[PDB]
Amino acid sequence: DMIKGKQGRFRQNLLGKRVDYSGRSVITVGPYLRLHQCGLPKKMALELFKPFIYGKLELRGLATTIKAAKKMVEREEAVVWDILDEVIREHPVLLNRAPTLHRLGIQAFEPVLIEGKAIQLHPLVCAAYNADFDGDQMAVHVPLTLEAQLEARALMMSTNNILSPANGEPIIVPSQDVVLGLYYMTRDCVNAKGEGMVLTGPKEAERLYR
Amino acid sequence: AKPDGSIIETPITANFREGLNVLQYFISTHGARKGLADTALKTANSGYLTRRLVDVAQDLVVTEDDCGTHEGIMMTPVIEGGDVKEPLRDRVLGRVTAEDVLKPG
Amino acid sequence: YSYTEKKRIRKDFGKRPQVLDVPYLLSIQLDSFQKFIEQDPEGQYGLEAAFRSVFPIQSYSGNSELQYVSYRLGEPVFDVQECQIRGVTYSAPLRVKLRLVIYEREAPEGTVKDIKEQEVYMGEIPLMTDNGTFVINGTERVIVSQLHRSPGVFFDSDKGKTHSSGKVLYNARIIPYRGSWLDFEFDPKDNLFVRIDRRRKLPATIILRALNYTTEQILDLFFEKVIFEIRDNKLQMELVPERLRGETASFDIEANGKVYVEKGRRITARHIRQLEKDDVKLIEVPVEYIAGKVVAKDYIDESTGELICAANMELSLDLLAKLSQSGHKRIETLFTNDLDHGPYISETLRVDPTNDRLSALVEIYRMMRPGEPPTREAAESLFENLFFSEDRYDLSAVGRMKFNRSLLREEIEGSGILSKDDIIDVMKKLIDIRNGKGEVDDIDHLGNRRIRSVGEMAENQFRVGLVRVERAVKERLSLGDLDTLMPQDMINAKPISAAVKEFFGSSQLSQFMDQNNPLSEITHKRRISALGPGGLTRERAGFEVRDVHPTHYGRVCPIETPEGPNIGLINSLSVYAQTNEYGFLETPYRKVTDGVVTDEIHYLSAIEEGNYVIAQANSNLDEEGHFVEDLVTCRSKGESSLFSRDQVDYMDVSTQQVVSVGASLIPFLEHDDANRALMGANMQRQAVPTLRADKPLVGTGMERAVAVDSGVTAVAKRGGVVQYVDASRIVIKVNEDEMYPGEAGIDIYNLTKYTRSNQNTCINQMPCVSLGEPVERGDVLADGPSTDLGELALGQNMRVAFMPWNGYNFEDSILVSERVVQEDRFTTIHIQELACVSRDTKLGPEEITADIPNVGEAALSKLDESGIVYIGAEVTGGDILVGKVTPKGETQLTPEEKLLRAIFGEKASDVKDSSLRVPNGVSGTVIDVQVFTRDGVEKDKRALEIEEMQLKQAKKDLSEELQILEAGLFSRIRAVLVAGGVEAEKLDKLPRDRWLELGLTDEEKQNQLEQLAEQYDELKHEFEKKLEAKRRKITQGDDLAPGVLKIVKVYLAVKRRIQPGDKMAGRHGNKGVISKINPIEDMPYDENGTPVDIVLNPLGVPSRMNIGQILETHLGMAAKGIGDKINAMLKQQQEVAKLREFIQRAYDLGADVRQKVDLSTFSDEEVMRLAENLRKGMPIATPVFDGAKEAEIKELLKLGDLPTSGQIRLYDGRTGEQFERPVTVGYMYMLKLNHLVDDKMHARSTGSYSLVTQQPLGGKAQFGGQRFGEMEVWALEAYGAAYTLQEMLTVKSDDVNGRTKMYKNIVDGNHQMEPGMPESFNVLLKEIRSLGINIELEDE
DNA sequence: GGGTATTCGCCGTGTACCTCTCCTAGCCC
DNA sequence: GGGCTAATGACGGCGAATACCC
RNA sequence: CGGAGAGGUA
Repeated sequence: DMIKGKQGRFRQNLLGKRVDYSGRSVITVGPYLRLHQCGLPKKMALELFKPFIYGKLELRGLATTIKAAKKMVEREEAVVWDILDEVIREHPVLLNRAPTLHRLGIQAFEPVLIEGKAIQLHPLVCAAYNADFDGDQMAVHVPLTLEAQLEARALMMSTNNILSPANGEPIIVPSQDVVLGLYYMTRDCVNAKGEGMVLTGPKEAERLYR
Repeated sequence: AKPDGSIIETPITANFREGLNVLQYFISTHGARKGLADTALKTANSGYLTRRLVDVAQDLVVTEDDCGTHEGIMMTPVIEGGDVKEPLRDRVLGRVTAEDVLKPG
Repeated sequence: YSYTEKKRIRKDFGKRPQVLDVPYLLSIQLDSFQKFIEQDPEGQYGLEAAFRSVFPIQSYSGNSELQYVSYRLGEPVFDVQECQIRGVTYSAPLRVKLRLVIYEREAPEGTVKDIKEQEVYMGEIPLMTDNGTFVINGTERVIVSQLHRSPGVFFDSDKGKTHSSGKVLYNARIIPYRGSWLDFEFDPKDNLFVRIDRRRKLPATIILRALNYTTEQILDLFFEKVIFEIRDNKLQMELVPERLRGETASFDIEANGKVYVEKGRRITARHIRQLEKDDVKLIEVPVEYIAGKVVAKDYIDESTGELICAANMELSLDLLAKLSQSGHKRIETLFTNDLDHGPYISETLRVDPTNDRLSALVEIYRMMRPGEPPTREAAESLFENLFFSEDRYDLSAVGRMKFNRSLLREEIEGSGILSKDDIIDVMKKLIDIRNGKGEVDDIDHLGNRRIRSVGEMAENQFRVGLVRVERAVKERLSLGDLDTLMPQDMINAKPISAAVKEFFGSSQLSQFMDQNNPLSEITHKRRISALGPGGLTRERAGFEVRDVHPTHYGRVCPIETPEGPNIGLINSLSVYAQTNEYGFLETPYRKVTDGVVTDEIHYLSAIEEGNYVIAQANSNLDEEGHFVEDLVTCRSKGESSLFSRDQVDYMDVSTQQVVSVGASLIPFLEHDDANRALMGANMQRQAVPTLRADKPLVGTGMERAVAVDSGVTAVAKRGGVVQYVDASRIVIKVNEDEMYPGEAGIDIYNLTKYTRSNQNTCINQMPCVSLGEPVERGDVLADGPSTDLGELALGQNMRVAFMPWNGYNFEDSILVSERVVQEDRFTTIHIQELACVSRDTKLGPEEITADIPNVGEAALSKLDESGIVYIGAEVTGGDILVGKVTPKGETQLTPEEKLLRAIFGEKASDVKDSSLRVPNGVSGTVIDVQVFTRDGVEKDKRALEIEEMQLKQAKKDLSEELQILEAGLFSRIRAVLVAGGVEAEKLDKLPRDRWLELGLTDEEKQNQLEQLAEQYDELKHEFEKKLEAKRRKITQGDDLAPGVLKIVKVYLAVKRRIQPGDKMAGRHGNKGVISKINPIEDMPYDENGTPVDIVLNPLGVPSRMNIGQILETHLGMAAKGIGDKINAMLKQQQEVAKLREFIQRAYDLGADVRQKVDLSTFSDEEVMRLAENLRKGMPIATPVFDGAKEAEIKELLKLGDLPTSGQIRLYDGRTGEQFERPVTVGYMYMLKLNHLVDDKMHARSTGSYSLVTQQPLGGKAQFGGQRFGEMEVWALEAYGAAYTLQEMLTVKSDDVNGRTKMYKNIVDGNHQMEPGMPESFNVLLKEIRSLGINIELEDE
């Protein structure tokens, strides 16, 4: 009976494989992040990359031991912000929805350190995640070795995963707000200020509308 | 629909911009409750179905580029009755022919 | 009217006069517990019924019988409040008078001795707060009322017994109130089987054999005898026209000598009528039909008695000759064939292998009790136990009543046990159903399910306790002394106490008070759970019972239920719904006489509603209650219809009588999606009290009822004038007409101030009244949490604009102005409990001390001399609160530990640190310190100080009462002493108390002076003894577990502000998180330059159907516009006449609306205060399905001088250009749900480690990692993602050495991992190898 | 003939967490 | 004390174990 | 803390 418990070999499936270097938080929309970016709270980053931050701090000589690094990070000095920017310059992170019902349910992003306490998810990706913004909480993980990071960059990131792995075709389609904006702006009227004239490329179109 | 899943003789003749009578909202509540229970049960059963399908299909990996198998399947646009439900254009995309197609003439 | 009302009138738009006010919304709990605990002069629910059923108790021999006399409830040791603050239960002792009488042994009974144990103590039962709540361990616990099928007959359709076949079967289950279930089911072959409980079926007639019945008796009970006459060839039949329609034509029916109905056809009604008018009674029938008949009784020989025909076997020509020769002219057979009780019982008897009582009893005894070689005596005993025990097989009155109705008996009640008549009747009705003319009981019909509230369950648990004590006392009386002994020598409080305590502490219906919201409380106490001990299972589909039956109309709320795995199993009681005496629910309905709807109400039951026809609550009535409509919408069975105005039986009392209190508050409920309004109601409850209570400008009018009925509102018990107002106490000088004989003096309302609710949400009461303010009975003295001026105030009113502002509102995400954070609104206080208990250990009892080893002065500097942190100190996660130390009686340790403590410089002592530090992740300010110290432990300084504060409170209350008493006494002695000569002059210069030393003329006046002197002395003595009693109450030892010495509870207060991620949701089903705190000047602003507090995605409205929030926005815009106008006039200091006329106009707005206007209020001061409370908008009361029309809203917009479309053009404070079209701006009531972003963040890289399964788990100082479930592994698998699976499974999940070395590598400055030998693989390899199985490592 | 067509016991349980309880037991020294 | 110590108001599947028409 | 029982949320 110790050969097999539920759901099977204990250490390879349920239960329950909770893993470190991960976090979980409710999600907000950031409409300024680029498609390969996710907005991640500064405290979340600070506590997700403490070992990397310690390594950098002792690398710059700013700390002489792990105790000094602990004090240095907990004192929230302005120096650790540069350290965290360095360790997060391009270190990506993996966001997974609580139920993953298709391949895109987990995707990588480049984290941008933000104020707040929620994960600013790319607005155009949440449709692929089959998520919403109703208090539902996303989960972050950090692929923390080089080779996992590259596995994330080449494959996990939303840029390289834009078509549905179910029927092809983009899964990154504008869903509800940006589509409204475009439908409004591209509509036509039969009479309005600025009707009928000729303009030198869209140069003058932008100039005259603005 | 009503309890037992049959359509009511009198529809919900009221909008949301206009008001809803008490009995109308009562009747409408049946559908919402039915839908929510359906949602929960379908979530559970979909999880189970994903599990069984993954278990049956997981040991399958593309490992060779070409086996030279000129065998294949007839692959046609599905048409029911007079209406063409799906175009062969959609299906053919992303496949590899098992023979060299000719012109219809 | 009401004084609290006249302070702030919430304008109503209801148009139908409200006959019958909203009843007390906790009536269910109060009714249940009063029925349970009151005295009963008869056998009725409660302790009286339990005792009368269990008692008297008789010895096996000795005539030593214990007789019940009376029960009295012991006065509780504590009131509700100090039960809360001491962590004990609110319990009243139970004392019962019992007389043990011993007669002569043995003679005609006459007592030899009687010993009367008066008020024997067999347990102290919990008592209810009068707010439908039970304090169990110092916490508010509620007995969630259960909805369970009523005892009685249960006619259902068996659809799973078909086993891949049609013709769904029938079943009839007898469910006793207690005892053994009974089951009569069919089979696909029309055979009737009996299952006692679930045990394997037997033929039904076996019970009849055990019930002393012969085959002939069984056949006589069910089948009607068919008479066959021995005369002429082929014999004759006494033709019966009532047997020609229950059978087919399988014989020649003749009339006047000619066969009118030939064999082969189907007999029609026309054929029967023509035969009857032909007047033929004896018909020539073929002998084959005679053979096909099955005889109903045995027939033997007339001389030798040899059996030739026996009951329930078919006839034959040989048997015909045998009966003819033995002597027979009449033959009585069965009336068989489908229709009219077909031969199902005959088939059962053919299946039944028994024909006599003993064999049936043997079989039943063996199948109830497997093996166990049967004894007919044991079988008889078991059968009597199962269906004729008067002490453990009960149907109760409700079961008997439902049973008789299911059998449609003319009886109304009867025996609580089962009888042969009951079983034969239920079989008859089941056979009738099988015949296709009976009814199948609806499984979910509320006329077939009943409410078991707290009282019934409590008395059932007390009955079980009485059963255990009864067994004990029955053993003792027979075993015990025949001489005098005391009746308390065999009564133990342990069984009853344990049963009752378990029920009220850990039953699946004793739930913690869902206490973060007065709505939350008042709907939790009205919760109706289909689950429970005797109810459904959490997993139940159940699709019909999850779904709403059409009999829930006005009994439970169809639209309020949790969205989890138990939707529909957990209902909430309607507003007007209540429980009948039996337990079934009823709804009030106005009686409609002939065309007049009387204000008289009848509480129609669930089944009563079925027979009657009820008009809709939206009928329009003029005159004295006549419909303006000759055709009116009605409901007869659950479906709508249009019926004549003179054919309706009853009317819904209110338009809102079909929603819960949670759903009733949602405004414009008639504009939301039912599902979306369901989310809205579920989010009503989850609102958390903000920093201030803010009325909703758009409401329903039930806010006052909910606020008052819930106990969070200090309601004035007795009317009077407020003598004293303070932040903690309210002192009412009661009106003398409501004063009691003697002097009850003042009424003191102590207010709960910053006490942790069960959801860690701060509850406190703000005194809304001021000095000298008159109050009458039933008005608010102090607003509770989430309550303003006696109005339920769940959330706060925000300025809202609906437009997708720069994509920061994507799905439902909500953008908030920085102004909201400025105003500190939506700011919430939260209270933590960090319970630090001192323990008694084998190495030394733990001590709470201020001197802690190996800590600095900073940690000690926040503590007093007693080791408990100062009240009011600002602390953060990690700081020491309670200086707990455990005497380290074990000084011997491993050399490694000693070397480590020597090298690291840590202190070495014979006591180890155990202090409770602030958990990492919480902070705040300490507001309460509670010390629980049971007798035998010294009272430290903090305990002494809290005792002194409590004594000061009690002393102040008693001293104010003493003040009023001695004021009256000294006034009357002054009046006496002034009379009887000139004595007032020195009386004025003498102190008030020094009038007892001044002389008086020796008369009756002097006698009265002396008498009042003794009165003053007696009142003084009453004062000191009351103070002493309070000191005993506050000083006595806590009810603490013996292993525990003291309890030190510290309360942490955090004031959480709204911020990105907070699921701050609307009332109508609106959802969303705080998107971003964009600055005040970036907010859109109107021409006036007024920014907008909230920007909502307009995408959520046209998809989720909840356009109710848009109507709320427009109406709130109008209301706040009226508020702006009135505020401008206040700043303009307009004439009081101007305010009066404008407010009268505002309230007069709308047609057929009854709200009534000034001047009936006070001319100036009341009008001034009303305007001052109205300067932030008109609170608008909108009945859910009887509310405001769009035209009325636009009228209010005109009166506010704001746009008629509710749309005004903003300017983007970012750019500063008006948007191309005007947008919708208004005021929306928004709720901050308890899902706070601080409660949802948790992230880690290291921290807690578990055993067995090495993975981060447990704790809240650093919570564990995320469950990387198999779905996530599968998502990685579908991608070419391989390695990340390896790290998330191997190197950062389980392997401790790998995690340590890999963390070391990262700290070294390089992201390093090497596959090598997977540790889990090696473990499993050794594990398989130990099985004598070698695993080869062959490479492909 | 023989395949349904019943009866006769065991057992499994979407996703994640928040709180709570409950965990081989018999027993001779 | 303690150190040893060998079912019914879930639901569905499923093999074993019976149940039955021609 | 290893796995079962219960409420709530998503």
